[PDB]
Amino acid sequence: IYGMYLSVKGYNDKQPILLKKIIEKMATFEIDEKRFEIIKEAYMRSLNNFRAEQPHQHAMYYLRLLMTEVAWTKDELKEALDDVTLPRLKAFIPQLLSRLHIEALLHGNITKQAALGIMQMVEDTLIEHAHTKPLLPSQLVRYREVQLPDRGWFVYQQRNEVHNNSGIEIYYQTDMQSTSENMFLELFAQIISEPAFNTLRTKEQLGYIVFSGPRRANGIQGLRFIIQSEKPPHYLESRVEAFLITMEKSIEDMTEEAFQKHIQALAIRRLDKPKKLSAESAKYWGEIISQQYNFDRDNTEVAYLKTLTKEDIIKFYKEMLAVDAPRRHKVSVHVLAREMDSNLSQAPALPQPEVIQNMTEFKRGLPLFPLVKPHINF
Amino acid sequence: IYGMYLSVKGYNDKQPILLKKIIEKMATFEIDEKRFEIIKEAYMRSLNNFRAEQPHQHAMYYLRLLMTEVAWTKDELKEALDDVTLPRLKAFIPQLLSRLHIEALLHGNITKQAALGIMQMVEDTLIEHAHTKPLLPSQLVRYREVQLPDRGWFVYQQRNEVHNNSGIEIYYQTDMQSTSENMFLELFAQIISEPAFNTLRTKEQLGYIVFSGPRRANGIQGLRFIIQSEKPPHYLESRVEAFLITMEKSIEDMTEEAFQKHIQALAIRRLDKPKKLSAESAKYWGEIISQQYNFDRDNTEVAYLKTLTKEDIIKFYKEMLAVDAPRRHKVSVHVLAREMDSNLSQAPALPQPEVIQNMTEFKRGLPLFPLVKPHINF
Repeated sequence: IYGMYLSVKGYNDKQPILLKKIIEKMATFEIDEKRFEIIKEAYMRSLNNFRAEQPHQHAMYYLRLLMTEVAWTKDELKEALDDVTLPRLKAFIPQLLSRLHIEALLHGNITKQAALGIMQMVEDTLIEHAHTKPLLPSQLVRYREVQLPDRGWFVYQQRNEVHNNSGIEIYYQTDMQSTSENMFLELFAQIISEPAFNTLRTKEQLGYIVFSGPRRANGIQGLRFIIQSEKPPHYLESRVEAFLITMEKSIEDMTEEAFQKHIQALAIRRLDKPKKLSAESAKYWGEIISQQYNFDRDNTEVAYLKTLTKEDIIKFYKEMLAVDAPRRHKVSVHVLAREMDSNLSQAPALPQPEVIQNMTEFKRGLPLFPLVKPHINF
Repeated sequence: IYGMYLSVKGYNDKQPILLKKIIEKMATFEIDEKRFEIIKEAYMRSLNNFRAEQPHQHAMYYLRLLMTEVAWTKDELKEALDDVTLPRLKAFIPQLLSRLHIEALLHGNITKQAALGIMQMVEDTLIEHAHTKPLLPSQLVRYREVQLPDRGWFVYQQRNEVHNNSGIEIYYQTDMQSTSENMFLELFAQIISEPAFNTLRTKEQLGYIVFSGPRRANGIQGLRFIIQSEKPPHYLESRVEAFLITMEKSIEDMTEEAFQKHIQALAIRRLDKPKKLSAESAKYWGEIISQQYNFDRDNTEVAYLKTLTKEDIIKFYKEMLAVDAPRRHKVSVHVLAREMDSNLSQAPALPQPEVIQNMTEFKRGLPLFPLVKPHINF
């Protein structure tokens, strides 16, 4: 959503050979229109075939559409796909390559001047065959995340026409990403990690797909639940809220050694060293595209993690996640089954949900979060 | 900054004649390149000649650049002006006219079907000569205002190379525009209206240009001071803050009939009916481009205004404007004179100001305000 992504992996022997045959082929493309309308026709069916995807996928798709400043829907794309002709496309490629900004990560069996030579070689090819010039720092803007209001609840509802199962995602937006907030969320997700699966699937049997954990997008985070079921999403709503009260009571009542047992677990899971080369490259690149550049993130935040106590988490819950928390930011996506209308702990009474009817007007009413400050000043 | 603005005024007799000779000339332009490089060369000097504008104008120019989500500077424009060639320009005009959204206000000696005929005539000309199609509702986005943090102070400083005087604007960002907040600000500005001129110019003689009043941009508002002087802006800073403590003490000590005398004044000033036709058209268009569509704004907010009392304003001051207010959002622009470095009431001790070094990184760190909800649902 910011341009193009190029990744080359493997033996470093003949990488400079393949890299050029990619770049100068990229800068000098000569479109075979026979192929063009075949690929396009495939793209047409590709966008149309999203109707047959899983209900729990439709939920994740809509939430990302809601919380992003700018995002085009599948319908809007295939609507504008008929407007895509060959001359308009080949008037676009040099226009795209006219002004670029390249941020690269070269990792492995290469020296410093080897890497500098690889990059300088890429530019000289684009500068020659595309006459590429640099972008302004002003034009390097990245999209932000929609900031939810305190004590609020929004519900976006659609219907999967193909699958006879329902889907739901419940995003509890917490705060901007920081060492304090991250380990607050990650530890809480660590503690509710097994009980979420045990309570919602093993015991209540809502559905085969039951997921719990942190959500991270555009520098902002929060706690999310994902369930695919045959029960209506509004019932899945209640059982999760009933489970969240079950969790908080399980925290106040667990031993300090039980709580510390969870801290060490999370620490071990996040200090686990990469085994493959690409495995290590992924983490660095993850700190680069997110533009936080926290390369020593794991050491810093695990050290902070071990300083947390029970009431540090409890206080975090009552403020950010509780059913009557002052800073509760909740948004839900309800994907209905193909044919749907409209022993247990008791779910709390929920506030009346604001129903999102139009996504564009939804975004306009709410503030946009800040962008996370880079760890290194340039 | 959102496209083009077309206004036709005068006798309604031969307006449809001129309007078409504008539109179809607009849709069918045939650039004389002789003229093109003359106009361009004039544009070159136009952008360069901003260096010789008044210091108080440079202040207003920078603040608008700071608080807007997207805004290109004079330097960035004339930098990209050399990249503007004739073929690139005539590849831009149909690209621009390819997809448009037209929102119009037709006011005066015309009937309903006369107005519908005027608009339908404009479209059929663009649809024919430019093949214009409609824009998506998703693409109708308008820029927001940078949201300042509580108890904060930012200072952007530059230097006017030509004028031997300094300039300063002090924006006290208050809140999003609403009936409550607007009349809070407008009444306070009404009360400090004369004393600002009397204290800062008549008595202290800081400069000939001394302005006070509300600032409105992108749906957000606040109180602003503008002073051109030969004193350094940091001294102008102190004298305004010293004046603001002088004002609050003047409010608590003024009679209820003195306060009510101010309410009626503001009411009379804002109930004043337009005398000219274009004068009335301006207000409607002002509610249209701002997309609040509050056509009955004056009656609603004056009625609310008369319900306000002294402590309604005092409480507003201590919360939003006071030197130690919890929700003080302050940003200052300091334009230095050509040659500058780095009996009175006593100015309060000011917090240490965060100096904006780069505007792009300034905006990224702060949230973006919501967009004001339209008074009418479509």
